[PDB]
Amino acid sequence: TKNITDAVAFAKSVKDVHTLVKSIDELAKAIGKKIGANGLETDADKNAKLISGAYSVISAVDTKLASLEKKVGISDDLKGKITTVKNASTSFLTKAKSKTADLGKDDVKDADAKTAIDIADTGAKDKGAEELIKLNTAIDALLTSAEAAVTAAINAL
Amino acid sequence: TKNITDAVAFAKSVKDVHTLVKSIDELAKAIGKKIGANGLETDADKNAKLISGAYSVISAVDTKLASLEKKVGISDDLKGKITTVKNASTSFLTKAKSKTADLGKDDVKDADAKTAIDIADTGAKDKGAEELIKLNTAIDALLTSAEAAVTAAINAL
Repeated sequence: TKNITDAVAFAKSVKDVHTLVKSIDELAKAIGKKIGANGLETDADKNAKLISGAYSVISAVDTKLASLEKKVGISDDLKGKITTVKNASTSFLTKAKSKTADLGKDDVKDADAKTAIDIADTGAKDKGAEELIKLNTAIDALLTSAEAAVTAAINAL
Repeated sequence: TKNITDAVAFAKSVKDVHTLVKSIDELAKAIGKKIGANGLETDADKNAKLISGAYSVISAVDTKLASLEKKVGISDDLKGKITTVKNASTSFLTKAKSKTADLGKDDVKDADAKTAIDIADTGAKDKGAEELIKLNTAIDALLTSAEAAVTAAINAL
């Protein structure tokens, strides 16, 4: 019974991180948008604080992965997939910090906000978006492995 | 023995929406903060875009709950719980839109941002915060019931 409990718990933790990573796509939809009377309305630039929000969500992700890496009884293969995810979140944070002049200024234009947190935009991804793409790829893989472990434990019952 | 596969799939969806609601707490940490060379550093006001980010996330929570209501095999008891959460997310959005003059302006101050997306706010929660608190209370309940159902399926096998 402890086997299914450990698989479920691990999957819950990975699902949590996966959602937070995908949540950044919801933040990117707010770039150059203000809360209007009927929902989000176009109101360009001044995106610094929104990028700060994304930065905080990815910091939470990094902290959660730091905790996951130290979990006992985890297979070396799973531990490695977690590291690939944590390398990506660490990269995003380091890159953003290095781009403070462009991301922390009083008027961060829409295009520049996209180079940080918009993976779908057809522009440059030189202020964190490239790292965010890798983070997405990495978390998708860890979620798949975590969900497969849940199914295998459910099979053994 | 169908219960277990469909109970895992439901708890997955509730966990997704749950993490999204808690993600607002992470966005609240970025209020009056810019991305500095060593992480988030103090730089007050100009929070409009961050609140828009939080709006986008709760908008995603509302849509996912709407989809969850139309789910197959969803009993009446559970549907009532889902509806209680959606009413709360809808209320947050309505309140945010109605406060567009305070939340979509050029300089949303730290205190005004907290009245919208900070549940710990010792001030007035008059621009979305109270609605977000009730949303938090409702989603915790739905996740508790979804995670209990998961445990009942496992114990049955």
